[PDB]
Amino acid sequence: EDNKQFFGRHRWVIYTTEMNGRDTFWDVDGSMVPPEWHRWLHCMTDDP
Amino acid sequence: QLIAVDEKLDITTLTGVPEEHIKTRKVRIFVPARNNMQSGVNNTKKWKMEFDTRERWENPLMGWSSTADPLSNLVLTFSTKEDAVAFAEKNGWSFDVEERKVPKPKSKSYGANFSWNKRTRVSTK
Amino acid sequence: TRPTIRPRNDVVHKQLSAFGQYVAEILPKYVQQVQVSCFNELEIFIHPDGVIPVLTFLRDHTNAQFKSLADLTAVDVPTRQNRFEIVYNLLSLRFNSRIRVKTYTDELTPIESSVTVYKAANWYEREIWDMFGVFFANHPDLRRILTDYGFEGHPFRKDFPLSGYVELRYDDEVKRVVAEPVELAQEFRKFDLNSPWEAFPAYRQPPE
Amino acid sequence: ASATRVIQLLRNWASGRDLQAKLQLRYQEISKRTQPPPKLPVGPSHKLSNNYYCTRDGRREAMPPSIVMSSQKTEKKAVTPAPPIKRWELSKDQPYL
Amino acid sequence: SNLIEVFVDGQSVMVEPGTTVLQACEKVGMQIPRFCYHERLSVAGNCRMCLVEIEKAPKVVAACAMPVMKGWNILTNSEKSKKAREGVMEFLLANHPLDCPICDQGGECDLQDQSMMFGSDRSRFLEGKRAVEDKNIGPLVKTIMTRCIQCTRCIRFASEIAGVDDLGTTGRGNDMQVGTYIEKMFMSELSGNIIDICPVGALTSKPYAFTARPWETRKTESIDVMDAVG
Amino acid sequence: GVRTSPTGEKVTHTGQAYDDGDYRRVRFSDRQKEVNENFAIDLIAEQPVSEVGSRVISCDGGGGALGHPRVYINLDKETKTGTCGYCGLQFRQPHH
Amino acid sequence: GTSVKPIFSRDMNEAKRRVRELYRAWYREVPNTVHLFQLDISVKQGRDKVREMFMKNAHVTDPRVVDLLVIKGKMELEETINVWKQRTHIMRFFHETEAPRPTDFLSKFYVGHDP
Amino acid sequence: GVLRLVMELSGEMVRKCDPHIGLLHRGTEKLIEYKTYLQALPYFDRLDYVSMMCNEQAYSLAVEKLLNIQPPPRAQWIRVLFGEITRLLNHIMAVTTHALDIGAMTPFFWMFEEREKMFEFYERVSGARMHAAYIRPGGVHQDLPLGLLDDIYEFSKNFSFRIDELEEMLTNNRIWRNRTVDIGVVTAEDALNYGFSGVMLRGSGIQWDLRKTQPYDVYDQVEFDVPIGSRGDCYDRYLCRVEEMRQSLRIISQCLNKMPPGEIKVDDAKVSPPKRAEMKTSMESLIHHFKLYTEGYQVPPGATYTAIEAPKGEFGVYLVSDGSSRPYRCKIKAPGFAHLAGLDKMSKGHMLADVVAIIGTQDIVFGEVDR
Amino acid sequence: TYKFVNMREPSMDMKSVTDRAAQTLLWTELVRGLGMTLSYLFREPATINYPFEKGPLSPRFRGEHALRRYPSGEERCIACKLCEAVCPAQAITIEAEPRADGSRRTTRYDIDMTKCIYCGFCQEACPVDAIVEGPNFEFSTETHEELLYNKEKLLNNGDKWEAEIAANIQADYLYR
Amino acid sequence: LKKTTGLVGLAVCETPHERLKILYTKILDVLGQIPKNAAYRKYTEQITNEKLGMVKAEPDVKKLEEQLQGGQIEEVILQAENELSLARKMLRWKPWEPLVEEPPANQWKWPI
Ligand SMILES: CCCCCCCC/C=C\CCCCCCCC(=O)O[C@H](COC(=O)CCCCCCC/C=C/CCCCCCCC)COP(=O)(O)OCCN
Ligand code: SF4
Ligand code: SF4
Ligand code: SF4
Ligand code: SF4
Ligand code: FES
Ligand SMILES: [Mg+2]
Ligand SMILES: [Zn+2]
Repeated sequence: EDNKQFFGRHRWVIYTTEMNGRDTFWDVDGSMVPPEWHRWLHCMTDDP
Repeated sequence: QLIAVDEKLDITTLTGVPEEHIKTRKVRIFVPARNNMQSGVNNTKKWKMEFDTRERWENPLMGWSSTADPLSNLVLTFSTKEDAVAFAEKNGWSFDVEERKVPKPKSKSYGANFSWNKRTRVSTK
Repeated sequence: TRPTIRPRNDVVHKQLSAFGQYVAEILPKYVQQVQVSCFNELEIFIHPDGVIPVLTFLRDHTNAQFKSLADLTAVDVPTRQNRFEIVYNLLSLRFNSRIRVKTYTDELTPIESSVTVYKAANWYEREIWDMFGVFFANHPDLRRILTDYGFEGHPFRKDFPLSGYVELRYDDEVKRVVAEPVELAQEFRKFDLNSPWEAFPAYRQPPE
Repeated sequence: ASATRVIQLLRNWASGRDLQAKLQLRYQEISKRTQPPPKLPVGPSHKLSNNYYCTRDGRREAMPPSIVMSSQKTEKKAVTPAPPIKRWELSKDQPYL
Repeated sequence: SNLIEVFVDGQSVMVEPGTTVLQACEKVGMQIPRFCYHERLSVAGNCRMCLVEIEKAPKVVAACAMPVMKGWNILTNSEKSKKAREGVMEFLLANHPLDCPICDQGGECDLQDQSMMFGSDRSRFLEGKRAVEDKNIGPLVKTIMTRCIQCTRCIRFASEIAGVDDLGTTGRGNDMQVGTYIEKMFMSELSGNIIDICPVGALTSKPYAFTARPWETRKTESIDVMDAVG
Repeated sequence: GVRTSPTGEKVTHTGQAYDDGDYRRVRFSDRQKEVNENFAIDLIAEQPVSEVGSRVISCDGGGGALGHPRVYINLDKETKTGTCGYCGLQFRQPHH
Repeated sequence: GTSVKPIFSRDMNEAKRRVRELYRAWYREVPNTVHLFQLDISVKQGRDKVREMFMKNAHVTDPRVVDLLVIKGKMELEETINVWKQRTHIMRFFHETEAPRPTDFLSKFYVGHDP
Repeated sequence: GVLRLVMELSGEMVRKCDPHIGLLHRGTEKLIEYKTYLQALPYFDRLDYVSMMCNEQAYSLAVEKLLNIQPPPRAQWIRVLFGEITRLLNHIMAVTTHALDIGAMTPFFWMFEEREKMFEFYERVSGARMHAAYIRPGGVHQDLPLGLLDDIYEFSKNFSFRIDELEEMLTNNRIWRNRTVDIGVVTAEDALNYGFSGVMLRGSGIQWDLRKTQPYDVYDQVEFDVPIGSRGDCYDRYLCRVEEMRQSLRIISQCLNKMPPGEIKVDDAKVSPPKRAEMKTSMESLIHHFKLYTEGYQVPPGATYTAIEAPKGEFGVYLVSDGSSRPYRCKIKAPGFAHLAGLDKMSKGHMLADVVAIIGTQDIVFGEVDR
Repeated sequence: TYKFVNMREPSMDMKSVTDRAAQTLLWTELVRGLGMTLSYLFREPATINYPFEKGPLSPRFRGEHALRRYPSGEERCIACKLCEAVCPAQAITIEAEPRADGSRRTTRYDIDMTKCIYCGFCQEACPVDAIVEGPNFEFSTETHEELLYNKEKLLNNGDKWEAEIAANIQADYLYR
Repeated sequence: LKKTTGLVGLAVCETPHERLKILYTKILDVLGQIPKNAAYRKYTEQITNEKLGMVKAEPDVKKLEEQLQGGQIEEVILQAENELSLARKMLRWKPWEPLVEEPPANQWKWPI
């Protein structure tokens, strides 16, 4: 997080390179975020 | 200014209905019966026109209920039996008409519950 | 009538009643009935022969002058001898008022086109012809406006099926879009929602 | 906005406006994404007593339209649909654009 | 002839002697609310949902049991009759369980529909409801007793139509319950009809349980072939 | 409580399994079959029966307005236990 | 009695001359329509289709219905001559993709419940 | 959107213009006859999919008039506030798309950023960015979240600079003026006869605004001016729409400062559903929730024509009820229908490229035209 | 009250005419538009770095559907069919029967994602909050068939998203 | 004299009193041929006589605008021409006559 950025760019995620069974060094997607961090990352709550 | 032609009305050639959905269907004109689960009679006031039931099969995927006739859900409402008959005749559909069923008047008496000599007397209330 | 009930306005009711009586007096040849609703809406029931006169009066009279046609539509009631009813909604900017004129017709009797009285009516009558099959006499160019080319029947009519009679797909053998009889994968579910135990005693009908 | 002073002056001059007062990008000023629970006041009909529904039934006070001159059944001053509409006033806040 | 004149909402109607207020209202086209009255059963008068105002009379009468008198002007949509209907509906719903989603008589409930058309839109009952234990009367009629409103339609049908005196009321007042008082199956060739006459989900069909909602069903009029009665 | 069909498919909580001669299993080749591993019947069977010293007990599923409608259960019948019509929880009076 | 308002005609003779007039226009148009839409059909079988469509409505004995059908036919002519329709709209008259539905009793008995 | 247009041109000039419509005819009016009133509400979001809550408001007003009830004051204030926000959205869409078709293409992005912010407002209030279904025929569905008014105020105190930038790009540009001035001139009598409404009237000097002459929710409690044109060309209508955006900002300010407390739907459980807690605790509330979400409410028989001053013009509905819980007839009157009908006369003696400008200034969306 | 938008009259003195001629010949307003664009270039853009950054949402947001269950682990659905009745698009199909323990449970609960309009009427009609429209929106598919959900798929979605769904319901249930 | 009435296509009519008087006189002349008992004749004669009295009793044009309750004398002239055209067309129409025919027994019965 970085609260000095404008709303929308103040939170971000760096994806892992190896999720359940695939190499995710390049092939990242938004479905890889677990529900709790999904709620935090989409600004549905202020609490991680 | 007036033709004054004498002939029964027939609009089948103008409605766009396919031929096999005119001469083959059999409509029913009736007053719907009262649902015996309830005692209300507001649903037995008008006349209804409905078509005959056709094949309904099971969808190979997800097992939904598939049909092939367009007139499965078509139900029309009329004020009188004559209006429905006229509509069916002018639209070229063969029809079966059923006379309206009316619950006959009944003789109700509370005191008859507590009868002196008759069988009507109730054992409990 | 505490806050949840819509307030009434008797001044507008009186004004609309008086104006309805006025219009009824001036045109007794065509005007068959005049009504004012409980929410202050004036509708005038006329003969089919009086479409061109009455509308013209309502457009041109100094007292009425309804110069704008808000909407022209049709309603289908299969139980009536005259199947379709034609509804004209007019707005008067000079007096800040609205009026409604109702007419009747059946499948074969044409209704006089009111394109001369209102330019706005031309598309409206095209849509009425497309969806209900009501022919309008002396229309500049009466043809389908919303349905597909070559479409058979009128969709808005009560008898017409919700999903129609034909459906479209693409065929590779003929390499084009073709039409076949409708075959739904899942049939539309019909719900019987009307309850017994009538809701509104004020609209109860005689038992005949 | 993390903009240098010279770039701020350049954009202010080229636009002709002071941009920093009204930035189009949202910052800290917006409301927090987590809020306290509300309470929400109840309606007028909630009263325990003297609240019979027949006294507050709007649908049951609707009636069929009044019929005047059913054709099946004096000076006489002329009348209009409603009183003539008054002309508008010329917006004594900025009448001309 | 022997017909007497009575007025329903100021409208004259000619009726036979002994005709009830409810039937006089029927002849003009109105259906009086009811839960315990049935045409085929004997009059009970227990529910009090048929209470209507007779003009120039201070007390409301039970329309299902009171014979109409000559010159009476019934006031069916009067304020007094509406208030009586709301009060009776409130009393009926005070102890009723919040079982509508799990009740097999969701869209076919006379209680629900008459609440919608003649009752109030809210409750002022701040107490706890009661619960009675269910009874077992065989494999055909599923009994969920808390829902029952003590109309006594089932008892009257069993005693008069089915000819079986197995059903009765036990206890007194609020705790009075409809049943058999012993583990005993009410089994007869006419046993299923008590499901239809029961206005609530107290008596439901056991083979039909949980399968369909009434608004979904398509109704086909047909003829029975299980016997020669047709 | 997921079981296995004789042919080899997983039997769902509803109990539907394609029969050996059913062609419709061809849709599962090179793919999988969506089966939920948590069976609600077993999970509600694992719940202990609550002990209350009341003749009538109320249940709303827990959570207040986040549960089901509040219902009242009678506990007079000592042979069985009172069961909630919505949540499935069981209640019992302190016998002996 | 049964007095009814005219649309265009008063008797079946005016209706017949309108039908004939409409028919001639369609006949002239078919060769041109076939060429312009690059249809794989011949002019002969196109005109046979025209004949079949006109014969479909040959049992009408009412001038209002007849001249309303004439109005609809004139609307169709309009759509074709102005090229508002496409190849698919014209080929919808021939039903080249629909399987042939048998008419005899035994075949209908074998296929399904539909009479 | 999608439009087929058949025209005959003598050299450069357009002799005749004919629009062929029905490419987005989905049969909404027939489908409405198979739904309850609550079930039929979401169709109006789809009718004019640039101005959603205005259609919601028109339908809700029609159903309320037929039901003989009225919404609570807070619901009406919320309705007017979100209607003005919807007006801002629609006018941004119209002006930026007009410029994009003509060729400016920069204010399109400039103002769709603000459009994204307003979809954020919609989503926060309803959970849906553009088809919220928030305005119900008894009020609104849910109350505003606790931090929404502050964010609306913060947004609305910066929008005037965006309008000013748009004007810097457009109002004084000689190319834009040459493209729009003296194009599609319509006289007041012709506009009145052809059925035009909204800006298409006010561009010709006609002083008519439904929020002033026939106020409907609380519009008689807010103060704003009605921009009036003088030449009946595309430039006058563009200026009128910009001034309407400014007046919408004014109305939004007034609505923000005068939001009252109270409930959000009519306290009549036979029309508006009760609260979840009441449904889960009270027998009557549960019965009414069941019946309102299975059968719906019955509407007394009658026919009404309810019209509102929508962003595109007079948007109306002729609603016919037969006494059941399903509408018997629903006719939808969209201003785009009449405007496209008059396009033929509007584009007489003009260049081929002027038809694009006339279509843009008519503010045509084919969802409401075809229905 | 009404305003005039284009009711100004240009001055005809020599200075005004010379000013207008200078505007015509030297393209002053074109330079003003250029300056506006140039200034607007030197400000920070509004683009976010998707998928590493996400757009803001709300607890009320309507996404993918899910079937929830009680903390004990039994499903909340009681087969009342109110969601099916209210569904404006007829996207829900339900079949039910008594369970082996006598419970009132569904045997079929299908939602067609390609007929759904994502209005949320189903989740607000639900008496026991069995069906909810969760926060997921990134569930695009390569075939039409995988967008036809059955009961198992919806229960799996509920088990997958229950934490966030419960948090959102906790945040928003006091407005309902 | 004012310019640019504000309504596009509506030109300023200089010396409007004469135009109004001519239009009202022609309206009355057309109305005279209508049967005396017709309601349209007497109503339109009453309205036209009132308007002619006000225009003859007021030389000012703005005061005439305020008195006539139409405003913008040009559109009052336009309404006078529309009334004259309607009078001619409606003399041709003759609507003062009795209703042509009654509707079907239940033509206007709602519901059903
Ligand atoms: C004492 C001895 C001196 C001798 C006399 C010399 C004096 C010179 C005074 C006059 C010189 C001015 C000439 C410059 C060209 C003027 C042409 C012109 O004005 O035409 C315009 C047209 O101009 C345009 O519209 C062009 C706009 C095209 C868009 C380009 C954007 C402009 C900004 C880009 C920057 C320009 C950079 C220029 C330098 C380039 C260096 C290589 C008129 O069109 P309208 O206003 O529509 O009116 C016509 C109807 N009656
Ligand atoms: S009997 Fe009727 S009121 Fe009682 S729970 Fe069942 S549906 Fe609801
Ligand atoms: S079980 Fe049903 S019929 Fe019998 S008394 Fe109870 S409510 Fe009445
Ligand atoms: S969100 Fe709306 S359309 Fe989708 S399943 Fe639920 S009720 Fe049906
Ligand atoms: S409304 Fe809820 S409990 Fe009822 S069937 Fe739908 S998901 Fe199940
Ligand atoms: S119906 Fe009369 S007391 Fe029950
Ligand atoms: Mg029962
Ligand atoms: Zn429980």
